[PDB]
Amino acid sequence: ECDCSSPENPCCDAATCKLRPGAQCGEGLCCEQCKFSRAGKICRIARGDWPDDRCTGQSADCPRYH
Repeated sequence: ECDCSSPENPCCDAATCKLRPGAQCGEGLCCEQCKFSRAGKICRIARGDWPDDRCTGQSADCPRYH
C-alpha cells in the first residue's frame, strides 16, 4: 500500500512510494502540501442548505455529516 500513486508526488520518498518523514499524507480531500488540512476546512459540498463536510485536522479523509 503506497501512500502516493505518482513518483512525481513530493510527499512520498521516490525509493519507497510511502510518505517522506514528517509528511502526514500524500493524497486525499483533506491533504494539502503533504499536511492534514486545518480543522473546519470545507472538503465536500452537501446538497441544498445541509451542512457541508469539513476536515478534522487529524486525517486526510473528509468525514460525513450524512
